[PDB]
Amino acid sequence: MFGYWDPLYFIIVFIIGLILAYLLNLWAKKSGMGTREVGEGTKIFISGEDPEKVIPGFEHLEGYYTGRNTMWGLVNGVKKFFATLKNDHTGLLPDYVSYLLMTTAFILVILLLR
Amino acid sequence: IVYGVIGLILIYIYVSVVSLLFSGIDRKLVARMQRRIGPPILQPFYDFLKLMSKETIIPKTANFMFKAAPILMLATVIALLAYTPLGFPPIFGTKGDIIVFIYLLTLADFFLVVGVMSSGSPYGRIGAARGIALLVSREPAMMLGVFAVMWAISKLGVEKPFSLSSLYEHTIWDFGPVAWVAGVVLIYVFMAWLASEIEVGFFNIPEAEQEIAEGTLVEYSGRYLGIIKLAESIKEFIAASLVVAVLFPWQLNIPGVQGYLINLLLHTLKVFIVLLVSKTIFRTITGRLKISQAVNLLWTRVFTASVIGALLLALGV
Amino acid sequence: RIAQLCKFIGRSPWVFHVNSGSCNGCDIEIIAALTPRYDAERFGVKLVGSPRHADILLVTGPVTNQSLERVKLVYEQTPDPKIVIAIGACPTGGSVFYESPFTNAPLDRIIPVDVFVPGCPPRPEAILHGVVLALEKLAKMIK
Amino acid sequence: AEMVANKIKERFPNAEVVVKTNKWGRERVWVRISREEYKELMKFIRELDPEAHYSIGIEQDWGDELGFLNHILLFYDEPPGVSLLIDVHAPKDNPVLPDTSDIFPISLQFEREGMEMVGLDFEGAPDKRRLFLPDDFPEGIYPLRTDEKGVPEEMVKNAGHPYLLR
Amino acid sequence: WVKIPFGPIHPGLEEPEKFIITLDGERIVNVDVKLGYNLRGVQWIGMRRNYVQIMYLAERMCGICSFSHNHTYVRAVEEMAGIEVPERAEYIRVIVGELERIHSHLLNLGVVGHDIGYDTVLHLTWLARERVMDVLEAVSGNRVNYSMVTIGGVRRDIGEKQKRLILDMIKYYREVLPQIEDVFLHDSTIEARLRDVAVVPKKLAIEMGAVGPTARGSGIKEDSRWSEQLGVYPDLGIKPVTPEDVTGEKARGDVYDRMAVRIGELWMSLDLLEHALDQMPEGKIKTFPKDNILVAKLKLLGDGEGIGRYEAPRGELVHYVRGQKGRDGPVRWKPREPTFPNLFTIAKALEGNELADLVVAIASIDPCLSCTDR
Amino acid sequence: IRLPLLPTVIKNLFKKPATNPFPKTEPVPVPEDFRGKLVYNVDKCVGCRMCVTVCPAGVFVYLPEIRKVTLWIGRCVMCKQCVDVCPTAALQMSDEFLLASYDKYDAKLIYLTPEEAEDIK
Ligand code: NFU
Ligand code: SF4
Ligand code: SF4
Ligand code: SF4
Repeated sequence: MFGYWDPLYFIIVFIIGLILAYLLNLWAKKSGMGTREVGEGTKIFISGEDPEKVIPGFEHLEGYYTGRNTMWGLVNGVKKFFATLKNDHTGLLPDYVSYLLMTTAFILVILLLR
Repeated sequence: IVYGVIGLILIYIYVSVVSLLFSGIDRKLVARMQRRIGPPILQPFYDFLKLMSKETIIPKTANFMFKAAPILMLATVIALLAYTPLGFPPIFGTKGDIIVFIYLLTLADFFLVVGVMSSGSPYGRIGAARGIALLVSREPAMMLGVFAVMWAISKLGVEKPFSLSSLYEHTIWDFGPVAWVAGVVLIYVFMAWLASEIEVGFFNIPEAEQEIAEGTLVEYSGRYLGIIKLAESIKEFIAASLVVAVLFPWQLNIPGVQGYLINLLLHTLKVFIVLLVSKTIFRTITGRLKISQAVNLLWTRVFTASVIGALLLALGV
Repeated sequence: RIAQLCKFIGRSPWVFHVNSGSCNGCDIEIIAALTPRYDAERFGVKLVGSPRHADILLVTGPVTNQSLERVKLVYEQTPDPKIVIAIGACPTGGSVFYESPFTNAPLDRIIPVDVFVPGCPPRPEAILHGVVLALEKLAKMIK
Repeated sequence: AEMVANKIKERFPNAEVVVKTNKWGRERVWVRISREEYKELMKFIRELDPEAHYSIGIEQDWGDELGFLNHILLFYDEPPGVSLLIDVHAPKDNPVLPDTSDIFPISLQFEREGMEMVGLDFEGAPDKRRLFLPDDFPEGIYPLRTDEKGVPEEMVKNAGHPYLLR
Repeated sequence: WVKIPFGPIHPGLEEPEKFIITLDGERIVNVDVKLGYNLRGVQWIGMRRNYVQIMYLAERMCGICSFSHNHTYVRAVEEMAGIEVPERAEYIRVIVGELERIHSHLLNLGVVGHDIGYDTVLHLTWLARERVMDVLEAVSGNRVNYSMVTIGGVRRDIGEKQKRLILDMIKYYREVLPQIEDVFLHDSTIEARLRDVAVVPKKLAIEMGAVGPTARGSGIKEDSRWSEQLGVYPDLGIKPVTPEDVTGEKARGDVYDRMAVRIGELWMSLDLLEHALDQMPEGKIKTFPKDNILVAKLKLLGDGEGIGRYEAPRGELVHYVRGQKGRDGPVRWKPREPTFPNLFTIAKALEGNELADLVVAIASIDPCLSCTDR
Repeated sequence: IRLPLLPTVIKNLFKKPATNPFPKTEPVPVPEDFRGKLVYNVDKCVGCRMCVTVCPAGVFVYLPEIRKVTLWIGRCVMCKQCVDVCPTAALQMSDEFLLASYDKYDAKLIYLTPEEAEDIK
């Protein structure tokens, strides 16, 4: 698509970028203090690992990567699409057999005419 | 090939000097607009050094991506500098090289969200699912405009089609009377994209507001914070350079080995004039909005105008 | 242990104030020391939103029993060189609340304070005077 | 106005109705009730006039004759206005008293403070959980109680003078 | 469901509390409130101090409304023991309180403009507050927590220089109030961020006893400066306020009507201070002077009940004082703050709206916690 | 679509900053009867114990065998009730307000030190 040797320059500029960006930490670790390891998250400092005065944390989140609604007229059609397709896959053996039988008949009927 | 390394080092040092200085002038103007002396001009060159000074803190629940995403963010910005129009045609510009630009301008924000979300406490988990909704919501609005203008400047003749070095040959402003309307509809959609990419104004959502003022970057503390505050300023310069490249490139001819730097200064001045409206005025004049209202605006009053502009400009050729 | 590249934090301090049971008299003076009449951003101060960033804590209020671990918890998370400035006449031993079963007074017996500013409440010029005095102590401490 | 004293008087005998005026032209009516008549009067105030808001939920301690008092206010459609005051008492031998959180739905919020400060366990209110007193704190150590269980004497910290340490 | 707290130590807030919320991803399915972080034990210290020392422990109970707690306590002690107050003392009281509620409303107007972005409205209203700040510093003492009311009367009179010094800030604010009138009506941000959030019906506004501008915003006309004739308030003109006069004729109290009410009260106060400044006599201010014989009288006054009510800048507060003879100070003292039912009322008006609606809903009614968890 | 602050901001940029530089200029001047650091004298002190009755925030501790009293002013709240009840007038209010310090127990914040207490005796 692009060039003939052009996907080989991309690696060159990417590696020289990583060399500069890692050299900067290699400099800045020397001048200045070191590190340490604390844990509370700096996140609502009242509690880190406690039990009960009122209810508290540890109600962890699942995979919810949607917090928005466009025109709020597409989510209903998407759910009505996924519902039928989700409960098509029953799991009974005559479904398997009937599917391959009607596929064979479909290809035969088309190939006879044209 | 080795003459493509000297440019990638020297232009990097140039842009890393200039961008922070533009940020300092911006904070001075915003301070004078509300009766204040404000900080001195080269104020970010002290904040950068004191953030490199301190002691970095790693939480006890942290992956190998907590210490390695603010390297890959700066790496895919430095590697993006080689494909951008600095006024002269870029160094590695071949027949493709628009989708490489869109891909690497998308990919830095995903590294930022993966670096924030790969930590412990769930302030980062809520401050990341708000990030990627706004990332998905603002990049069908620029793809239509840029693909329509790159297709339309290829009718009258060029040898490297769909490439950013082809955007200095012929512009929008010589297609006749109907293109003068697509010019202002396209000025609208590009100013809206430029305000929503660097995230200031209405769209100041995932930066200094996690339920009050916690932010997305509530956790990075030492060197890492200094590197992220540098990388976002370089990206601020890059996106506005794209906006002034598409809209009006009017450079001098001036042959010689020193017309390059004169055209470089003229492009830097046009970058300053385009930031001065958008970032400064639109930050001073309007507060935040929301997240559920920032999504239904980019699919209704920005993406619609891109379709109107692209269709009307298609009916000019 | 303080090594060398820290003269710059004397020209760019970032603050973060820790309320522990005040009556909101000095919190106005923290906020009103940044409005256009008593302006402070020209030194470089900048109200930050998390204790990972800041390097000057700005503790007010008498230490109320319920907020006693929180003050000892937010002291680790601020990184190195940092100071502590106690503002008012109730980190310095209570004012009218020295005789309660709930307020364990002066803030020195909890964490190592550096500069005290008396008054009830102090005028905002006294806070600027206090931060200048503490910052020149830490400039002395570098050399 | 000044006629509500007579209206509560002629309806409910064996109660202590009195009117007090003090020094700038303001009058307040005071009444002291037994138990069952207290619940019936809190029923009767809500039917005497459509919904009237009430201010405070004071409890206190007079010895082994614990009390409770309220400041219901009504007829505020005109700038004269009127405001009544009720109080009831209870023995320490049986610290119970009927709740009124069916008529005025905010009295639970003063009742929780009443439980946790000074004794006085009410009727089966829907919530008996405490508020603004810490959980890492002893049980029967009622702070505003006068002399029975004043908290200890020995957890009163002073943060004393510098002259007394030299 | 995810369980996250709100945090005692935040950015944005000036007081520590815990508002625990159960959030369904982005909505709110339940919110409850716990408090007790400012619990300094105010009744317990106040149980063993004498009468004079509680007059100063009462005004440091909160910072913004520091004149109201100093006012109603004196009203309660005078209603208990029985002490007359002259005319000049009452005129100075209604000058000082009505002058300080402007200070209480402008910083509220600035803080609500801070949580929706908008640093500009913050810096400009907090620049406009400084004339009232210099007036109060000139007449009394320090800027906040100023004390000038004793058991007898006031502690210093204004004279004639302060008349000149006060009659200029009125003229200064008459050129400022139309600008914040005109910005507030039509903005692209204010009407898109604080409209149609936390709607409060009149049934729950009456049955949970909401008091201040949270009450009369949705519509219930009542005011303790009006509903009881107090002081010199009836014969200088006093009315309640309604968002119908400021903003057309709407009545849907959500957040926007409350800001309309807080601007209408500034428009009332600029005239109620103006007319009351020339209608004063000369006389005495300090019923028994030279406050030495007052400390030789604490053994004698007592034996009664007492209750006092007044209009705070955020609602209507009330104190109760019971004392007994042969003693030094009181026997029982209890204050009630106006943001107790307003904090218990909004917890049901937050019936599943948003996540970023939370700060702009909570900071809408002045969550001055320092009087809540006393 | 509606941006009403814009003429205000454009007019506002072409004016003076309207601020007060503190480490170059005198600060904002105080009024006349301004509250400050309480100043104390020893020579006029009859020891009538009236100050300890009226002080809401205990800075005063009476001591017998010489009829004086000490104080620690770092806990004062500036409420004047010791000034207007003292008969002998050895307590005045000053105009100082710049009181930052390093230690709680300085020499400026305490009066009538115990060595001077034995020097009186
Ligand atoms: N307004 C007000 Fe306060 Ni800080 C409350 N609640 C005290 O009156
Ligand atoms: S230091 Fe004084 S003014 Fe400040 S909160 Fe405490 S009592 Fe109030
Ligand atoms: S100041 Fe007054 S009360 Fe105090 S010891 Fe001296 S004379 Fe006595
Ligand atoms: S102002 Fe007066 S009463 Fe208050 S601490 Fe100072 S000397 Fe004592």
